[PDB]
Amino acid sequence: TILAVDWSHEERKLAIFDGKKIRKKLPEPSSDVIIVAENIPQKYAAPFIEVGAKVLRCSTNATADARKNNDENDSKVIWALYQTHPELFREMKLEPPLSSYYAIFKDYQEVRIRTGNRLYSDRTDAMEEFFKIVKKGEHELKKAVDKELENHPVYTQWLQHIKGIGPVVAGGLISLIGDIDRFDSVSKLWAYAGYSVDNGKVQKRKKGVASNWKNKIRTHCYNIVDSFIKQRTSVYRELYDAEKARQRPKVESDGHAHNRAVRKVAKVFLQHYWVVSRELAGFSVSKPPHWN
Amino acid sequence: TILAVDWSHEERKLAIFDGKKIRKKLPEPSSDVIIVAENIPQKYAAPFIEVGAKVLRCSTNATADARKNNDENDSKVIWALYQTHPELFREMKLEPPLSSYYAIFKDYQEVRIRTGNRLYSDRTDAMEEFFKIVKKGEHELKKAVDKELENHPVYTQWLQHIKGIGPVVAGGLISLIGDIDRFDSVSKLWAYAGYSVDNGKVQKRKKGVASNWKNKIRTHCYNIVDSFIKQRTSVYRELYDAEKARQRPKVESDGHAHNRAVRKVAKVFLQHYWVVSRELAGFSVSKIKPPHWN
RNA sequence: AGCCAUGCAAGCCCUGAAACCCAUUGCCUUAGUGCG
DNA sequence: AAATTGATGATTGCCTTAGGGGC
DNA sequence: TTGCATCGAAACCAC
DNA sequence: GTGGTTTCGATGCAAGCCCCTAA
DNA sequence: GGCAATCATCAATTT
Ligand SMILES: [Mg+2]
Ligand SMILES: [Mg+2]
Ligand SMILES: [Mg+2]
Ligand SMILES: [Mg+2]
Repeated sequence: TILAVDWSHEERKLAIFDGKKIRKKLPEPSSDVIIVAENIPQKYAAPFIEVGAKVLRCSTNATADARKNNDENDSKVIWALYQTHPELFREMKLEPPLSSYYAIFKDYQEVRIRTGNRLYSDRTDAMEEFFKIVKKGEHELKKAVDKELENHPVYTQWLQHIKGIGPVVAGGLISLIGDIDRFDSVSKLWAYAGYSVDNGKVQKRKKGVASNWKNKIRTHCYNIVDSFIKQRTSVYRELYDAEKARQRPKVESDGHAHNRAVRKVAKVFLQHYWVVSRELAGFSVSKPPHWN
Repeated sequence: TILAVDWSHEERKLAIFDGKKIRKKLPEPSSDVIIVAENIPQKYAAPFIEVGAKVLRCSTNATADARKNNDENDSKVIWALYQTHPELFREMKLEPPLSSYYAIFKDYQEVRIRTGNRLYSDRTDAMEEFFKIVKKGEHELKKAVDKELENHPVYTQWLQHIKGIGPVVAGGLISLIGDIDRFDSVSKLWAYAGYSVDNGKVQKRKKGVASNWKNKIRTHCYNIVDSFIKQRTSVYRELYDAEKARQRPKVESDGHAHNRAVRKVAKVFLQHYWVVSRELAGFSVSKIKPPHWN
């Protein structure tokens, strides 16, 4: 039994299509059902995953990009795209609780940075006590991430031992990438992260064009590489020096060779994160420093 | 003694042109010195304001738009702009403490909205405890704004009596506009606020074109009129209904007539705010009479 | 008096061969001046 | 006299793109 | 796909 | 038995652009 | 016109 859902929070908007008729509300969960949606939240879908009722999702751009060629008709388009382009739809899986702690950590940190910048701009005690409370929340949730990482083998067995990696690098890298059966090649992970290349051209933001990578992992990798640089970490600092020397003959100012070296190291680190996680979880393979 | 300063926070970047040579640092404050700058912070200008040293500032776009016709040379360009078009330069004045409380209030409110929206998207004990702390801060600063408004004649003598006006509406309107002596006509305030009309076209944001109005006062005015609409406030609700009815024959949907009526009411309210603030401060009058003002 | 269409923010999503090809962001403050 | 919290040294440059659309 | 922008009045609460 | 704090009702609509640049 | 992105090391502080 396939059902296509045009999701919403407001029950007036919701619609479901069985391929023949339209329904206004969802059933009780059962593993006879496969659900397909254009990005339904885990808030609504977790009851189904919790009983083995599969949920498949596709990008919020998939229908808009089919339309280059009422709302309730869009449930029919979602159903039609599941029939015509079943390669797009990917299985939603229930998250680990680390991803929640890391989310709340970054939700506190942006409030902390936001508050620090105002303390730079002019000084008042109200924001200084707030800054202290927000710093405590950020600290306690870093300690929560630190605690939860004990349940994450790729940290305790590997990322813990790399000099210049600690709880926040690993908390972000884990939760932003997630289950490593989602990426059947290293290049799928680079493409998802924003490190792929077409004809020698990088992925850049461009107004009026939807992006197709999770840019937060490329922003995160920037800080992982920044740490490798400042700590002079093992294999990875050597690779930075080697590339930064190799590339400066080819580019017009030092900062371009720097950005190219950073990109090179971030890509090779993601290759190693892939390799180690695939070997840990028992997925197919196709050097990291500490891993043997 | 005129000095043109290309201001900065880091003293390595600071540059001043005295009309003959480039200097790296400012002199001791004296009313003999007139400073001209492109948006210098109050942090750096306040020592001069307290000693009567006039500080004149111009829009950060004035030089960029003049160039349409070393890096330290910009200190000279400011000097050149002050010499050729001194009308672009306006006297900076030390802000009232109300503006600080309102700024901190809006900083807390935006953190509250941000946190409540996260609570809507996901529920966690961490953010609920935080949401309660942030709400407390917003509440205490609302009381701080409310308390500071006692020192503002335009509040206690006029805006306080209008149904639908309280401490946040009035605090925002006062601090966003600042001194009303900056606008010699109601049309100047409409232009600065974003309500002016050119050959029948309104001011709209536009990629690649620097705006020339303080859009935050137009966003605030939207809430002032929204308050009048929900409360059915006297003169202003009548004006809203009358204009929305007069305009609906000329537009294709109810929402467009609504936006035109809202704009009309906002402009009339700003005209009354201008008039009352001018009379309270003792400035010249010009030109519906305000409701509670006599 | 006519002419006349305020924004801010949150959540989530994204899928090039392991050479070579190869330029991450998120914020903060402040400014802005129609006609008779 | 150990666990927790604080401080601050580690390096690295200085374009444009201002910047994703969508649910 | 969402929630927010404010005040005025009725009710609840503590001391 | 008052001063202060909480909850909630009022009213209006479903474009169009997301759409400021500068110090 | 500004800041932040985090980890490692040495030390100070409370308990
Ligand atoms: Mg939909
Ligand atoms: Mg978040
Ligand atoms: Mg400058
Ligand atoms: Mg602010």
